[PDB]
Amino acid sequence: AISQERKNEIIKEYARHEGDTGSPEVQIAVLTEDINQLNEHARTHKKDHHSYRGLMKKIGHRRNLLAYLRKTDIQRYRELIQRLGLRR
Amino acid sequence: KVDYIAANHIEYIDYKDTELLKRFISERGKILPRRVTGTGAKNQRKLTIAIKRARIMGLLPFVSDE
Amino acid sequence: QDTKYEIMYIIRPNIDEEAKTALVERFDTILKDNGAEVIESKDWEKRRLAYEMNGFREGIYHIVNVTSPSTAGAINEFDRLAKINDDIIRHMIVKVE
Amino acid sequence: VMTDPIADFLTRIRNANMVKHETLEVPASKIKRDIAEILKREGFIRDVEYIEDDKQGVIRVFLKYGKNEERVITNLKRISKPGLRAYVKADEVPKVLNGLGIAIISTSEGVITDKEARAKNIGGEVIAYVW
Amino acid sequence: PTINQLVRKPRKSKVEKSDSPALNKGYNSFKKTQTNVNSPQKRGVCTRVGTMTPKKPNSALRKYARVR
Amino acid sequence: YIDPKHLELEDRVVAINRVTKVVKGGRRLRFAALVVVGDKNGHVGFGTGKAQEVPEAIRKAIEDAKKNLVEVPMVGSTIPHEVIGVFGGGRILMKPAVEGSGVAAGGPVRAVLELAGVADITSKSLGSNTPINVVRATVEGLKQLKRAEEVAALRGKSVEEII
RNA sequence: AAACUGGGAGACUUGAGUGCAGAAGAGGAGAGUGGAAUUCCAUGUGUAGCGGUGAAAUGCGUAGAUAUAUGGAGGAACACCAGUGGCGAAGGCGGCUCUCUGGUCUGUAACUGACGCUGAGGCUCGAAAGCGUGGGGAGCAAACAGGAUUAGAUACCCUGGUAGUCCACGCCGUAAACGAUGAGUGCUAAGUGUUGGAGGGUUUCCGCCCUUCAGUGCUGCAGCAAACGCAUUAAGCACUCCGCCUGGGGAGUACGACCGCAAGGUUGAAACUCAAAGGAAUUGACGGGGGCCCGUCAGCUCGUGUCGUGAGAUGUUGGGUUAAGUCCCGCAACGAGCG
Repeated sequence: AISQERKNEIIKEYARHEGDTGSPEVQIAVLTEDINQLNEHARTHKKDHHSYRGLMKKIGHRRNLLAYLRKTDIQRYRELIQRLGLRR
Repeated sequence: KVDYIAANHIEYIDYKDTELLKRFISERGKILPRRVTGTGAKNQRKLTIAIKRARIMGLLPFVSDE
Repeated sequence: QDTKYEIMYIIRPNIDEEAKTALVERFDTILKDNGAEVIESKDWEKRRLAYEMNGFREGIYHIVNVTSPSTAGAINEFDRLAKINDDIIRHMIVKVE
Repeated sequence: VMTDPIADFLTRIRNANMVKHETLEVPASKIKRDIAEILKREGFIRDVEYIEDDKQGVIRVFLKYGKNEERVITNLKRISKPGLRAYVKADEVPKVLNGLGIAIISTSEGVITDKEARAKNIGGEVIAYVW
Repeated sequence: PTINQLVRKPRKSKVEKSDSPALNKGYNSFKKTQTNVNSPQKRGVCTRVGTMTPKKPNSALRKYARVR
Repeated sequence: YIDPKHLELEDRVVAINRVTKVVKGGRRLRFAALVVVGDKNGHVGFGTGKAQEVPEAIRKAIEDAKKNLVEVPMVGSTIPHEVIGVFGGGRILMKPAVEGSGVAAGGPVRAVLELAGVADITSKSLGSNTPINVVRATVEGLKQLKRAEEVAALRGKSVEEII
């Protein structure tokens, strides 16, 4: 839902080298922006059951990528989840 | 039978050029099928939206007997 | 960027030629006060209609050309004021591309 | 998703054999190359050529047919499966079709035929029967 | 089933039952009635006698008794 | 190919069947016969025919039975290896046996097996027991028997290299 | 001992995702708006019927009906377009404009580097009917009233008519919820339609030929099936994971337990009783099924072949002609007997 300038704005600060659109940092940060905006839209339109499906699938994708990042490098994982403000 | 919207290379329909629209409606005002006019699948969707737009803005009759 | 619209309304036929200019300028203003960059405003033609709307079988068509960001509360203001007037009969706002 | 590449190889061979045409290609692997050599040594395949560009593969097999276009391999079966593995002891090595067919066994000293294993007296994982 | 389904929940067969069930009995003397003691016969006292008519399509008056 | 019917052949009845067809009024009845045919040396055929009486039926069946015949290889009174023959709901397993053990086989399959000169073999029917389909499945399973010579010829090997 | 499965340190790009450039759509939520028709109301003209059925009657009408002309009020559904078309995980989604929003497809080759698949228990959604609170209510219509029909008619038919069908918010959680066909992945002849893209040629090709992705239909081979049939959209050949079955009744019943305002839903036996119950196809007989013909009818079977796993079929079906199974032509049939 975020514009195409917000997206590049936030993938230019979780990159690692240049040209770095992959790298699970980028993907979970952009997914976090999406999930926040969709939560807003749901609070407003709470009987849009057909958009809630997409919300839930984004949440599944993010949790999966987090599991991957943890199982391979705990330092990057901790530093991220501090920087991004989650892990309740 | 050639798609007259493909005769010219016409990009937009504009629902205002009631001269072009008026050849897809019968002698009573009803929309003619994609067969009797030989147009394509998507140009037909655009044409239908065009004349439905026209009828509302009073450029074109819904029914025409009186 | 922005989005482009085309507003098209139908004025009453039997008005004079100064209330008409007053109306046109009025709605240009009240479009612009909400951040709607108007970029064209014309008369079109005098036509008869295919059915009578209120009691009228003629009317004067006027079209405007306007861009704005998609969230500005401008183009709804036109609606809300136009459906309570006495000289306009119909309007159609339409995204243009 | 693919979970058994050895079974996929075997079913390519059987599928292209039953329709009776004379070539076949697979993505390569160290185990499939082994059993392609074992299939070539006994007389089921005619040849095998190894191309390789930028991913694993590939391996090309050339089937073989009789004098009246009848088939030299008649069927082919995967024994050990991911989900139920089959290990055999040196005195349990099987004899498929009373010696007229072969079994393929992986041992501590190669991927070998079932004759070569009951001549060495060892056992291991059982890959396939081809009769 | 897959063999994982089988390992999660095994196979169970059907249970057979006699057609002479009143011949696995137990006393009613001290406490209660015990079921281990399969007999080939049992004895009793006949509380009535008489006759009855068979099913379809036989026809007779077949002699019987009721026994405790 | 055609093993041509020019030998010394001992037939055998395997089944008969009273079969009707209801017509206007009452009922018609024929007799269907199932027969096997062989010489107890390795050539066996089956065939069936129907007529209005039992002798005429069995005759037409032997007529039919002789038109087909199979080769049935063996290696010293015992089948070369193990086969499973399937034809429409009849499944029959056959194994090589021990010298002087006999034939342990059911009704229909033992007729087929004995009239080809088989002496020592074990069988089992994991299927239906309708005589026609049992006979057809049994013959379907003999056709899979492979000689030891042919295998060595098809591959690039010799015998005593694969046995 | 070190091939395979597991563990540890690495490396790779094909699976999976991301970036960049594009495409289609009754996908969903909110807010306004348009015309056609039905009902009621108001007014003018207007004379005796209207309405309804297989026939009638009940009903409305000389307090001026029906018809006809002009004006208002309200509600619900969206003609043509419209299509074995499109979209959605399913239930489902069709007038028009704007706002907010989910997914799919195609090309490319910046990037990450196996991040994947399936999923008991758990959550979310789920036609119609039904339940609660407060609105709305034109047409249709359970229950109900009146008229008919019949031996009777607590039905079918006619005149009326309440809940409900509609909106907001809660509850319910079931359907022949069906393709009676769980999801992922690879492999195996061809021919022909249509929806959305991408490349090459001839080039007004933007209308034509060829190739290639993803949907959606028809025909058909190997193979499969008990037959029906299925067949690159498998019911074929194979691997992974889940759900479920084990003769018919008793019975989705009883008991216990969880859920629900209720109605009920989910879970789920045994005692006893029968020797069958089923699927698919075959020949007859029947139908308040259909078509052709005609005005002593023209039919009933066999032998050798071929077809079918089998009962069986073919012949004896088809065109024409004839009073005629009477003749000709064609055809896995060729001949024969009584008519």
